[PDB]
Amino acid sequence: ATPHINAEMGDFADVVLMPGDPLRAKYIAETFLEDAREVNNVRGMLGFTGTYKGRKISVMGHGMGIPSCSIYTKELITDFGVKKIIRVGSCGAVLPHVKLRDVVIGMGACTDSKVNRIRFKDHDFAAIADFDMVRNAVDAAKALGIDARVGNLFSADLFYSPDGEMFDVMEKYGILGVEMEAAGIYGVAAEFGAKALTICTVSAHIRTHEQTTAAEAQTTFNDMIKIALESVLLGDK
Amino acid sequence: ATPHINAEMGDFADVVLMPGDPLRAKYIAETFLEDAREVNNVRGMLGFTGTYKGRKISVMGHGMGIPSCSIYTKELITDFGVKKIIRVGSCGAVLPHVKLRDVVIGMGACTDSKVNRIRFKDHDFAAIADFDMVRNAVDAAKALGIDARVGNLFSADLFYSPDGEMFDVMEKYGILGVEMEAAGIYGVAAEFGAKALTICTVSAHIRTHEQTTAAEAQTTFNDMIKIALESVLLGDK
Amino acid sequence: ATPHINAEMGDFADVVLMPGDPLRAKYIAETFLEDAREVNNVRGMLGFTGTYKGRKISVMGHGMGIPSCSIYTKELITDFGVKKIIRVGSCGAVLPHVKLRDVVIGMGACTDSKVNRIRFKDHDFAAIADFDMVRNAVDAAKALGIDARVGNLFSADLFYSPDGEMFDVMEKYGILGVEMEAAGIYGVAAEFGAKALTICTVSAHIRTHEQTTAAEAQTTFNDMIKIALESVLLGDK
Amino acid sequence: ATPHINAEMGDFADVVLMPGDPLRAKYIAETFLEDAREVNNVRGMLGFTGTYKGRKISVMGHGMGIPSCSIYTKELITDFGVKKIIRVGSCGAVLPHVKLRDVVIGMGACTDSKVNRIRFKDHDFAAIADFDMVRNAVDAAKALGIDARVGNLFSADLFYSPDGEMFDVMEKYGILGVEMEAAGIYGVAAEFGAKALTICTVSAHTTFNDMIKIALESVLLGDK
Amino acid sequence: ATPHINAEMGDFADVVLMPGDPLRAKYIAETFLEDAREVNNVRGMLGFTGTYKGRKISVMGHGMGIPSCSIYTKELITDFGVKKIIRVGSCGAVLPHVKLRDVVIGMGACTDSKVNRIRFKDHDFAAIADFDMVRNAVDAAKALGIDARVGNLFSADLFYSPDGEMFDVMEKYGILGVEMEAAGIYGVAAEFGAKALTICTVSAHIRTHEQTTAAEAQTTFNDMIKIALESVLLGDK
Amino acid sequence: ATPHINAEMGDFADVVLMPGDPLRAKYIAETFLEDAREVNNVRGMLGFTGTYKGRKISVMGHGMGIPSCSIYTKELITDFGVKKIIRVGSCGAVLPHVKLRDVVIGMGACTDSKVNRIRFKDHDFAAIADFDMVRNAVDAAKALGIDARVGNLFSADLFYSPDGEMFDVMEKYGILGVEMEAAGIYGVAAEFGAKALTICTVSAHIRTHEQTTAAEAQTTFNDMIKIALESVLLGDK
Ligand SMILES: Nc1ncnc2c([C@@H]3O[C@H](CO)[C@@H](O)[C@H]3O)n[nH]c12
Ligand SMILES: Nc1ncnc2c([C@@H]3O[C@H](CO)[C@@H](O)[C@H]3O)n[nH]c12
Ligand SMILES: Nc1ncnc2c([C@@H]3O[C@H](CO)[C@@H](O)[C@H]3O)n[nH]c12
Ligand SMILES: Nc1ncnc2c([C@@H]3O[C@H](CO)[C@@H](O)[C@H]3O)n[nH]c12
Repeated sequence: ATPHINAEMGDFADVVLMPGDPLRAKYIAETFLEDAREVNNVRGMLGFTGTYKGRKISVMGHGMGIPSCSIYTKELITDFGVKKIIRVGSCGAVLPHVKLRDVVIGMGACTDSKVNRIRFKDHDFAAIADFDMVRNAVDAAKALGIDARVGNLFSADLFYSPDGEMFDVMEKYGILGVEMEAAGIYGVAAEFGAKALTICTVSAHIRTHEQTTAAEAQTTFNDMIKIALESVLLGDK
Repeated sequence: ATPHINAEMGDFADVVLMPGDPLRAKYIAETFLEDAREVNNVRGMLGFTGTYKGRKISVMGHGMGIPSCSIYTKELITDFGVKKIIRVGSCGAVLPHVKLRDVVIGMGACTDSKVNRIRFKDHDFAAIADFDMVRNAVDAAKALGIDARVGNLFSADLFYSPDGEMFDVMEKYGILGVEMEAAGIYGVAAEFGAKALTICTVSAHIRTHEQTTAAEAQTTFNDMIKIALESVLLGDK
Repeated sequence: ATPHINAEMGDFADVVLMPGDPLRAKYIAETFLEDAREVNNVRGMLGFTGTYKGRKISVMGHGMGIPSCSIYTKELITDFGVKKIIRVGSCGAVLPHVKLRDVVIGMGACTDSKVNRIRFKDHDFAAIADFDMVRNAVDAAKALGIDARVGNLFSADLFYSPDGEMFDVMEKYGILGVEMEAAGIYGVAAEFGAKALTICTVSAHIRTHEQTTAAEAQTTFNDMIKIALESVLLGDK
Repeated sequence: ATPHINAEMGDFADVVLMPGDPLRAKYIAETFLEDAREVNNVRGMLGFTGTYKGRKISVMGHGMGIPSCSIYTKELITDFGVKKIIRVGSCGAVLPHVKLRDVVIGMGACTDSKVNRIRFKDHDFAAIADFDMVRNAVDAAKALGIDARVGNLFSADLFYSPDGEMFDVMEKYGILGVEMEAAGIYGVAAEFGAKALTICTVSAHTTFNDMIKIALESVLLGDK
Repeated sequence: ATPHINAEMGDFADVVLMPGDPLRAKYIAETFLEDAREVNNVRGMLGFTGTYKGRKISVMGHGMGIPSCSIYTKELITDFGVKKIIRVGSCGAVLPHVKLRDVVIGMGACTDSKVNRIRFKDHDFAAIADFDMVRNAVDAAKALGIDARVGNLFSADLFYSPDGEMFDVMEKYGILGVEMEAAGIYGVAAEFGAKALTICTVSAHIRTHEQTTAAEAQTTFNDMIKIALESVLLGDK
Repeated sequence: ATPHINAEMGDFADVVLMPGDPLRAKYIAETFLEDAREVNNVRGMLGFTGTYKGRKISVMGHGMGIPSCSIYTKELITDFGVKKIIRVGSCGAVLPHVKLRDVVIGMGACTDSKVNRIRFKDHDFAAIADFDMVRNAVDAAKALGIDARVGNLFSADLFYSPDGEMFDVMEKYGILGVEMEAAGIYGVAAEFGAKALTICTVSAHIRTHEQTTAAEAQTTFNDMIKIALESVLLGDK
């Protein structure tokens, strides 16, 4: 019923978890949700709806990059009644003791994209998460006994940057993770009046060159998923 | 001492409340702090240190504008061991449900200043507060029975803007209050590795034209001060 | 292998056709390639290698947006020996005489992305195709009796743009189609020293609602694939 | 009254000298003016009015940075009938043959602020002083046996630069001094149809009293 | 007549060759055109019209820099019925394997000018040549036994640049030649609805600081003019 | 000789007057200079040297636009010992009260060119004249009973600008005349350590104003040149 999602109103829950990888979305649905049913396959960007401890929850890929996730998050918000989006992604670390598989929560997201300047008359829009969603994730992580650091992400347009110097700048300003979506989703949420949060798992260290495998990112970043799901239940009250 | 502060290490607490108005700092010191003493008067930018419920706390003006407060925040952090800065300011509102004297908490701060682009290689730095400090303010406000919205501020360089239409864009994107400092303080905090939070009292409504007096701003915005002070105690645990 | 491609040197031909939709990649492999073998499925971004009239050819999706396709095209070039990339996508028209099903070839690509400014010290980089590839496509098109316009595409970051006025500007400057990838692929081609071409078919007329049948669309899609495939054989000499 | 100035029309002369430091405004008032009276104290930004050689003159601090002085200069111009603003400040010098107690007059003011780009559709606005005021200041200095240097200032947003990249660039293109207000004041003057001048004493690489005399005497030359 | 051209409709052919130096336009007229007559001398910017192999052809200087050539090209288009402009110039090489005397055809033109951003709402306009004119020039060069390079020029505002590093950037993204006009002409052609092409001969290597001799300069210049003229004939078919 | 001036050290005086039109330089030489002779004709950019009231003076065209005049002024300063450049041109007025044939002295020059941002690390360089030169010109005019207007010029890159509304902004900020060179000449003067001034006579009113223009002055084109020449004699004292 939308140009990139073959589904109808009601097919999605009012909260959607979104990794960039549709195969991770499939894994999450098969592993964490009961009675999961596929609700989208357009362009292979798989989305599912099921229950978690009785709560109706959806999970769907958003693809890589600001332009990709801006399409899907917009369509979910304006045409599927989605009120909350929780991005559950991977990121690269620049800080010395942020390590592989650490969970980080993006209360804010820097970017080298032009999308928000386009929205905001070429000034600086502070791309931020919903505060209550941030707090729910923090509280859920505490209850699960999982460490999670809250701060700034950097949403990059170029995974392969010609400007390695920017990584030193990011590190100097305390950037917790480099990914490619948070700032765009946060812009969409502000534009169309919904609520968003990005939680990432560290899948690479940009300095040490340590990194997980594609298979590991697809199916073993479960801490962030437990946090995301439990945080929804806290949100419901 | 530093070029704009004639004091020595120890004269300031590790937390400093900062309004733009040094006369407001003085009122706060005389009204909320016991055994208050003047620790700065360079350029008339009054700063005081005293105790609040046994806790050593400072309050000092930072002047109007990003370049003004950038100077004071830098100097406090590098030379006076300051770890937390709570800006306690005034702001104008654009949103139709935001009222005069409402308290707003700036989890993020947008800006039309160039200073963060200067820091961040001409990219978008998301100028954000420290998460724990935001939560401390929210919890303290709740305990006090004082309402407070958490969200984005906009830090303007021009109080008298030629671009009146930018207010519609701010309103569209949910900006809670227009002030002149938060994004600057947040960038300095990130640069020099400290923590910061801006809490503001709505002193004018840009749509309804309602406005408090200069006298009222100087001495009567006490809800935000109570919140800030109690938030520090929560932060100490 | 790379983080985004689970294959090794040799799995890909030195020419790769890329639609945005990985399911179209599978379609192309099944319909126009002989002895097609799937060589990638990381993140569900299907890629296949086979032969067309004896010539080894690969086809793989690139996802939506400049950041997505920039990852895949970079990795193909630096790690898989890929010499030529031909994007085969869809676009929206703004010109009155450009009709649904028309084939456009992007000799250049305008953009509102910041990726090329990041590469090019904030100056104007003209994102352009390889001339021989453009010529090969024009000649292949002629031999199949298919008309094609050659000129500028516009690669947009925001499918749902808040700036409707920009479409008038694109029309005024002769933009043939609006898509979301070409300028990004062309920047990668220049950065890493390879050759690229984007060919699109018009699937929408922006400022209407007009569409064709799923049949007219498939036939037209097929026409583009044939132009792309025949253009490669011409390039081989 | 305005949100930042507790006074009424007539409380200010039509010319206002403005140092950054309000305590320096007080000093100027007490030292050079007859019958000096405090006319503003909102936010502690002290302003005074009195007479210099029979001529009504006001002096008021403008605070540090473009945003601060933009508020005060605008309000003076639009709400208190002020026609001329003379900033009297300090600056740091980058040029070798520009000396450690020299008086420089900013005929132009560079900046890394975005405020004039906001005013001028993201093009380059040459932030300039009023020419007659520059002339009056040069002649006033000359009559006092001071050769003031006239040229470009640089108005910085960041007193504490993250990288200091601009210092060599300022030296290369002949900037006479570095301060934090001129480009802002000149933008306000252009936007609201008034006249402005910034005069600075090179504080780093009296003197102070000399600069003030120059400013005041330049007003009297302007009156003729 | 127009403010910088004292001539009337008909005085120019529908195609105009344009060197920067008006004295070179005079040489071209005298050397290559039959029955050449001078049709402009305003500001000393000599223009001539005559025939080449029976075909009416004009040649006129455009002066140095984007602002200068933008004036002349605009006026020819809106008031003299000119359809095609061929800039014929010299350029400096940055690439090690681009040699003195090489012929470069600018299918695209990069620039550090702001003129196209002014036209294109501060986004990236890809300043491109007309495709048929590019192909006509390649084919004409081939028939003359010359292999021209086709790619990007860079059009600089500053002949004497203070930013030496930009040349490294140009070299990195494969710029074929540096001159001062192409991007401006391409911008005018798109704005006013005409066709343009820039052909240059490399007369300098920016790194080696080598410089073509006068004898080879005259030779390769003549080759460039032959290519331009014969390309017009090819285009007429 | 320099790449654009076929002359030797000594052929030029240490002060050079520059109109845009080389034929105008010719006119100035013949009308005002004694024993004038041609010192350059490269690209038809005529330069002459002679005496005015015993004072050795030169006059040479600079062509149209910032990039053209930037080339000539640089070379004169670095290779011909030129100390002062006085541009003598025409300009268009945007203020209704400015008169036809009024003389405008550009103490400053705004621009939409990027050349000074390239020099000044993307910040705002105030392109200004030499103060003594400005005063000399003011005094010279006054002596001849002409009240010259002293303030900002605007140096445009596009004589045919697509942004008519920018002229409203110029009027609002008090711009006295629109031309195409001053800001560039001032940038070169500061870059290479020389002194410059632009003097213009108003030759048109730009755009239609409700008001009605003041009137028209009795001042002549020759009057402007005299002011320029006389201003040099004052400078000599
Ligand atoms: N070191 C890194 N840099 C940038 N992005 C990523 C990611 C995420 O994975 C994708 C790119 O691999 C994209 O969606 C991004 O958000 N993981 N590790 C990353
Ligand atoms: N409506 C409004 N707009 C902008 N700033 C302010 C303020 C704050 O007060 C000062 C200007 O009045 C400055 O510090 C700014 O942050 N109060 N009301 C405001
Ligand atoms: N009218 C339009 N605008 C933008 N993109 C597209 C496309 C292509 O389809 C995808 C988005 O639907 C993306 O890859 C884009 O290049 N088809 N029609 C389009
Ligand atoms: N070397 C220097 N750099 C920046 N600002 C200043 C000043 C002025 O002093 C204040 C900062 O101390 C501010 O008003 C600025 O304009 N004096 N010397 C300076």
